[PDB]
Amino acid sequence: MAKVQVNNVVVLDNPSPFYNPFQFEITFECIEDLSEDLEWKIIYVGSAESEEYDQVLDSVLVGPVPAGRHMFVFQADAPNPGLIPDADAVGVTVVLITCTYRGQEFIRVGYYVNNEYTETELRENPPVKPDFSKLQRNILASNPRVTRFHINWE
Amino acid sequence: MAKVQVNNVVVLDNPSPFYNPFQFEITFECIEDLSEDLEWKIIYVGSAESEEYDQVLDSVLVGPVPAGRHMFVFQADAPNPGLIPDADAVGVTVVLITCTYRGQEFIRVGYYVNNEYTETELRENPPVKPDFSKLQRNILASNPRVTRFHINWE
Amino acid sequence: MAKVQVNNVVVLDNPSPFYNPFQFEITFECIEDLSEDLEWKIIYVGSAESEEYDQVLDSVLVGPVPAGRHMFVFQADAPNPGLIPDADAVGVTVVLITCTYRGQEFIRVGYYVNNEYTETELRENPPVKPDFSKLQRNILASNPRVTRFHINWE
Amino acid sequence: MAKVQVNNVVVLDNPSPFYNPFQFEITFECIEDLSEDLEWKIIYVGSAESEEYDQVLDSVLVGPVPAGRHMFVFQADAPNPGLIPDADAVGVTVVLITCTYRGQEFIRVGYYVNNEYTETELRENPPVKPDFSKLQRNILASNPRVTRFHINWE
Amino acid sequence: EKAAXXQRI
Amino acid sequence: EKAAXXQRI
Amino acid sequence: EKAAXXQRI
Amino acid sequence: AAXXQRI
Repeated sequence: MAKVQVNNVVVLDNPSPFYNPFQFEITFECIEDLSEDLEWKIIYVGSAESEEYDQVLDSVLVGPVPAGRHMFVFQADAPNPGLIPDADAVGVTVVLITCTYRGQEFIRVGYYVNNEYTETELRENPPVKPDFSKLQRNILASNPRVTRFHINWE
Repeated sequence: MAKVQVNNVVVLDNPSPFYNPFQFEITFECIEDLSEDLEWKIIYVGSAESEEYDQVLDSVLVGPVPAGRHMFVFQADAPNPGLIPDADAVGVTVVLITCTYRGQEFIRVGYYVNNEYTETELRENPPVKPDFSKLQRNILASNPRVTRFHINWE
Repeated sequence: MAKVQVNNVVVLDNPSPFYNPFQFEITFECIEDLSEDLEWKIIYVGSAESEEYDQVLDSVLVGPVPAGRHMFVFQADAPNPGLIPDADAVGVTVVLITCTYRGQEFIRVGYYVNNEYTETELRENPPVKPDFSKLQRNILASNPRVTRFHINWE
Repeated sequence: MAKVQVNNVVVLDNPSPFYNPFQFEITFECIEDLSEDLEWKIIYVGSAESEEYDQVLDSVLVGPVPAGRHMFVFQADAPNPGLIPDADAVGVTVVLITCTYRGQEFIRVGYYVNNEYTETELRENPPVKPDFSKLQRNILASNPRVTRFHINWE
Repeated sequence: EKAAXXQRI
Repeated sequence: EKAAXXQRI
Repeated sequence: EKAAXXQRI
Repeated sequence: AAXXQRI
């Protein structure tokens, strides 16, 4: 039985400008006291055509973790647009929240993220090179994909 | 009577490298269900000589907030050293946690933060421009300064 | 060609307590000056099992409407819980925004609405009769269902 | 930027019998001529358990206030012991100095106040009801708590 | 595509 | 306590 | 000092 | 088609 169980994720401050940080409120239960910290990450998929464009937006070691219910508001800065292929900037991509224990990933929460212009002129005639200061990020919060993995908890 | 009462703040991962995210565990009581969100902020005072160097490290809207006891870990990334005046980087500065309701700030929790080198050579002969990768942040956690403000809750 | 074209609807104050008013920001284009008023409505589906429980939350005649881009926040009070069947209070229902010109409905924007308790104790042990002061409304804003109808614009 | 800045407060005639008036010397700077007076108050906290026992010891309207450095020796009579709960009389309580401009309080200076008997017999065997004629007031003058509030200076 | 990596999420 | 009203000052 | 902005906290 | 054809 997994020592940590994620019960809920709430997507905060959504929709928002592309440049605003991601914000998630995570609720989890610890079945027993952990001897090591929990490593939380937020990973942005810069390109659905290649994993080489993944950006680790944030990484945070949280501990010691006692038994019981816990809540955590995690913020990560927006991805660096200089690393995103222009063809992937406008449209749907993915953002992931992962948790790792002793080097082993035990949970992944994924969301589709829709990046679009809000001005009608820009939506119909998008600039040749994307203007990230005019893009609105809309996380599809009602459709999280939750995947759990079997790991050695000791 | 204030509808929200902060009862405790525990500073986590302290001391730590300057570049580690801030982690505060906050316990608060909601006397009655709130119709609007609570706005939590972490503000770093980059310079005690001028408010122009304040950095809002995290600003989040959370809710609806039901009546009862609540606890959460509020995480924010470290400040951008490119905005901190060199003369304020080594020594004591301030970090603040605030909460706002219907646009009105009702509580501010402040901590003195001592940023210092740990290597003996650097402590005695500090570099001309601060090296933030070698600074250790020590939040003075046993001495929080709590200030409450009267606001209109409705 | 429709003389009025709705370009965007943004759902505001979402999620929120069940008792908070609905707020939608609507952007529309009027291709030419209209001689009559536009009739905007917000209709709540109190029960997916019967149309007899529909509540017209707001019905407003706004005009004259000149040519050009228009944007407005359309607010309506929450539905009367005394008319909602208890079995329909927790779960998914629908809210609609319609626009009518000269007695002819030309557009309907529908959203699924998930109504659930905000506290974990109440979600797992719900009261025998729903407590609407403890329910949270979550409008599924990323999935609007837009239907347009052919009308005589004169 | 605040048009009035308090730079110093000196606590005079300290320690003293409980019945002696409070005496403070306040130094402040006026950045520019004020069109209205400053309202100074001395407030005694009769009970840290309830704000209902606060006593406004003095209130004074001082002006016109020209630009420059100013000094103010403010005296207020001791509180009415008939309004102080017995359990709060011996030990630590608080005294406050506030300044108001055009109905808006912009500064509050607080001090801890230790009220104790000086006779050995009374310290070891305190009377059932406090004897205010035997209490010595010792204001903790080296530890002022200064709170500033944002106001509209015109 | 349901079978393509739009299932990295 | 540091969290009780000995912060009326 | 106690009277300078080390009271931003 | 069941009447979620209101939306």
